[PDB]
Amino acid sequence: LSTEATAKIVSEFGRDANDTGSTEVQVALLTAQINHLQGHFAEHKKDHHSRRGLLRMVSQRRKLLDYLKRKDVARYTQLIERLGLRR
Amino acid sequence: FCRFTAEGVQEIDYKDIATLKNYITESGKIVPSRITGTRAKYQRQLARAIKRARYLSLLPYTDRH
Amino acid sequence: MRHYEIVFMVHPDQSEQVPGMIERYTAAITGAEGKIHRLEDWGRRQLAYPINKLHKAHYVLMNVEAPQEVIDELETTFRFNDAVIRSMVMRTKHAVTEASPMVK
Amino acid sequence: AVVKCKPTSPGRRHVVKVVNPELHKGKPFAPLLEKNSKSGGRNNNGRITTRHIGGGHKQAYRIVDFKRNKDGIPAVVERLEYDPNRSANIALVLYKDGERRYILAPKGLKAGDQIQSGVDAAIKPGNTLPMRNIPVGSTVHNVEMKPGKGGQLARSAGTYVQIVARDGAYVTLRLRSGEMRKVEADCRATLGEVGNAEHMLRVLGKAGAARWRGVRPTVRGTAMNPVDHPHGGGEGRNFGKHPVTPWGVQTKGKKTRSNKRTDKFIVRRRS
Amino acid sequence: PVIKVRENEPFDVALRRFKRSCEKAGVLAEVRRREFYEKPTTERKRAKASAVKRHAKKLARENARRTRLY
Amino acid sequence: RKQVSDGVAHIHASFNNTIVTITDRQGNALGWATAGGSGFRGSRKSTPFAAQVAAERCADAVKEYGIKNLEVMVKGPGPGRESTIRALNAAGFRITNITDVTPIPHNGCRPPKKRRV
RNA sequence: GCUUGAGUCUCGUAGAGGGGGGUAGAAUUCCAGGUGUAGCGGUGAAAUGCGUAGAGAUCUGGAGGAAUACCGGUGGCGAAGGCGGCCCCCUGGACGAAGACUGACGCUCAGGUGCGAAAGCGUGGGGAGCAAACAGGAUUAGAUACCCUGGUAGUCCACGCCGUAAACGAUGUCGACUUGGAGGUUGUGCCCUUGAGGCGUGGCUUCCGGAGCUAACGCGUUAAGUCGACCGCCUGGGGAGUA
RNA sequence: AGGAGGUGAGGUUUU
Ligand SMILES: [Mg+2]
Ligand SMILES: [Mg+2]
Ligand SMILES: [Mg+2]
Ligand SMILES: [Mg+2]
Ligand SMILES: [Mg+2]
Ligand SMILES: [Mg+2]
Ligand SMILES: [Mg+2]
Ligand SMILES: [Mg+2]
Ligand SMILES: [Mg+2]
Ligand SMILES: [Mg+2]
Ligand SMILES: [Mg+2]
Ligand SMILES: [Mg+2]
Ligand SMILES: [Mg+2]
Ligand SMILES: [Mg+2]
Ligand SMILES: [Mg+2]
Ligand SMILES: [Mg+2]
Ligand SMILES: [Mg+2]
Ligand SMILES: [Mg+2]
Ligand SMILES: [Mg+2]
Ligand SMILES: [Mg+2]
Ligand SMILES: [Mg+2]
Ligand SMILES: [Mg+2]
Ligand SMILES: [Mg+2]
Ligand SMILES: [Mg+2]
Ligand SMILES: [Mg+2]
Ligand SMILES: [Mg+2]
Ligand SMILES: [Mg+2]
Ligand SMILES: [Mg+2]
Ligand SMILES: [Mg+2]
Repeated sequence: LSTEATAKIVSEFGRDANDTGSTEVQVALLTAQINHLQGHFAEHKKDHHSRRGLLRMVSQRRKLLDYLKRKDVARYTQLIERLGLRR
Repeated sequence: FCRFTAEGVQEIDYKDIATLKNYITESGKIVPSRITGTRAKYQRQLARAIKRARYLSLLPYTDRH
Repeated sequence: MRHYEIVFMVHPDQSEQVPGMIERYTAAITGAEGKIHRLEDWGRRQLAYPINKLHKAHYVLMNVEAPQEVIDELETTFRFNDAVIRSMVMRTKHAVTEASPMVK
Repeated sequence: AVVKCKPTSPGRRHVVKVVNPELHKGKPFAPLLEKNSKSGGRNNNGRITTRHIGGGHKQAYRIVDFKRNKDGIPAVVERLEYDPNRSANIALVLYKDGERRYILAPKGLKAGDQIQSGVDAAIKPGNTLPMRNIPVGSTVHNVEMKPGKGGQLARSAGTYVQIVARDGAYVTLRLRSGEMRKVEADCRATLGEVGNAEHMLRVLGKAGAARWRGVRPTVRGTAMNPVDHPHGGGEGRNFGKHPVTPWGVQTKGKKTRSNKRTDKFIVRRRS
Repeated sequence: PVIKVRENEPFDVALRRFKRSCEKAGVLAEVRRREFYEKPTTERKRAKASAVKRHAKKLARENARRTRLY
Repeated sequence: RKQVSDGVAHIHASFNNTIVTITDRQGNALGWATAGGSGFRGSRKSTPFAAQVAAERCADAVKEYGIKNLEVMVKGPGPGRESTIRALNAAGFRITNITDVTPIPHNGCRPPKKRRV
């Protein structure tokens, strides 16, 4: 992912624009990467070697979302509403 | 008995024919690293540059043509 | 931007238009807001193996800071042009302006 | 685009359709439309000359520019349409001045693309220019045997012709049948393949889809009588003779070409 | 392996130089390899067997010098 | 009957035969000889002696062309690789160049399978 | 509540990692020709076969397919299967020195899902070489084989299906600890680098061996040693991984 | 002592 894009996401989701390790920041980065690779996997359908990384990112995002939902539901709902997710 | 390590170079350029002709033989092949004492990290770059030079006709493939 | 290096050969009979080719290419690059860091014409030199039944060709080397689209456009132009024998483009990590070890 | 139908009734189990959603679901261009009446294989004397032809569905002849003589003027494609008179589809093309024409639709063409004819045009699919400027190894269609006459070669749904060599004023081609031929280098040729390359995957599933196009049933010679066909006769099934067309000429492997003014142009027969 | 004789150069010397150049280039080995088809299965097994035999023989030669036999 | 001085000797050797061809520099062959045709047949044509006999016969056949300086182009892993050149040198020819033109492909085509004798 | 597990970011490294698109050469085959004649090829020895209709040999031009000689190395990458000419685009993963942040977010996994050598199937192409099936010639008491002469499907491409291998390290995944020696590869921190040098710190990997374990062979800091969590599997050989 | 090139009845059963 682009360094400028990562910096923009960190500034948008974090507090001091330097934590860059919060659950919301990680989920946003994973979602952005998945959405960017959506167009890559819509053409190269025989790229399972890179699709495994996408699946790993999906699993990591799901685990982070479950942890956020278990810890603070208020932040989880706001994050999913902002990112357009459904669960 | 390596030479690029002593020279402290970072990359290899295919345009250095004066030194590519030393690492290639008369038949046009690339000698193994065990004869010249070359390190593998620079040998891979040497082979990659020699192939590009052969593509660009700076160096030949064999002595037939 | 992204650093590229382009080395292309041209027929000896068409060695009077190498400056025109260079001018057109650099005009396109400047219109695309690219940068040129090195430009050399090696001359009508001998080849290692014959290509299309000839033994001499004139080489041109150019290091560019051109974007992606114009590089592909120049590749298509080289492919369409019959005067140029072949061309090689390589994505370089850093632009270099040191003189070629064969310009001497 | 290739979709199999459901076996809801006998007659759709083996039916496969080629559905293209990019076509024009409307009416064609009336100024380019004209009348085309069916005959049925009968010439001016009223006797059948080509069998298995008769009936079908009423059609209209969409005129199409096979010459592409509008040199220099660029143009824009508007929409794709279905032509019952040929396997391929048609593209409506509007020039800058305002003239509208019908052209054959290449593979890589969509509504909104730009085409340009003439020698000065660039190398992109749909463009037309003489082969003297076309490079070697390219695939073309609407090849013309004589300059200015009009495209005649590779006008089908998915055919193309490769340009193998160009010596002097002649250009060597490789046709869709594998045959080589010499064509005058001044003959224009549209670039790229043709659109409906998936037209050969379509099947009919019933005799109705074949008779809708004007193909009458075919009767084999063995089922006929010796008067009607040489294969007629026999208490049961008998074919004790070499296969022969109804007019005495053998068909299995016998050559039927007797042209001598085109052997100079022909270089290698198809195999 | 273009071998060109020189002025007043004998024939046996030129023939021996040509043979040595051919042996160094290694064309007989290549043509003998290409006479048949070696499966990747066989090539890997042969390479590993040769490497382990070389390593074992060098180790034995090095370690057999510490004991006498006379 | 034409007179040419600078000649070429192409040698095509194998594990079963050896062919010698005397030609010009442009490729137009002048004469040829083979061990199988030079009396020896079967297992006797694989010996280098048969190759040198064939070379001598080829030299005697091309002597009418009047060739003085000769180059050699060898191709094929055969025992006659040296015997043919020795015979050519002993036949009074002048060996001005020796070259090997053995074709070794760059893993182009699959070779035939291995023999299970 | 905490950072020691895990994870994120800044800076770089190597890599036949994956997909798509192009390009270059060697070589085999074929075609059109030039020189030139009696053999070529093959086998243990022969023969079938190819050849005076000019073969095979040598030169030029062209056509098309597949794979990329050396480098290439118990070398590298990937979860496995598996990946090798060169160039471009997209993309995954690992590691290394400094830093910044969440504060167990951690491990395993029945069912389930995905990938998955080669062979095989369908659709549409292509088909240079090799080659099952097949034909002929040999050996043999017989040879439906081993050898030779030809050669189809296949091998290749695009989309799907099958989901099988001695798919092996015959060793399930993750974690903590326990004497070592030779190297290889890939980074980094210092010391007059004072020329390829010396010391230390990480990752992966090859070999030999100590205690220990094992029926033995052998494993042996990358365990088959010392322990925890989870899953899968076996309970005599045949029948049978069959009905 | 290190590296490279090959290399064996062509087949011939049972007890
Ligand atoms: Mg009207
Ligand atoms: Mg009519
Ligand atoms: Mg009919
Ligand atoms: Mg019709
Ligand atoms: Mg019919
Ligand atoms: Mg009647
Ligand atoms: Mg009759
Ligand atoms: Mg009756
Ligand atoms: Mg009957
Ligand atoms: Mg009968
Ligand atoms: Mg053989
Ligand atoms: Mg790769
Ligand atoms: Mg990367
Ligand atoms: Mg399961
Ligand atoms: Mg397969
Ligand atoms: Mg198939
Ligand atoms: Mg066979
Ligand atoms: Mg038989
Ligand atoms: Mg199994
Ligand atoms: Mg293994
Ligand atoms: Mg198992
Ligand atoms: Mg797991
Ligand atoms: Mg462990
Ligand atoms: Mg690994
Ligand atoms: Mg051990
Ligand atoms: Mg045990
Ligand atoms: Mg039991
Ligand atoms: Mg079963
Ligand atoms: Mg018995």
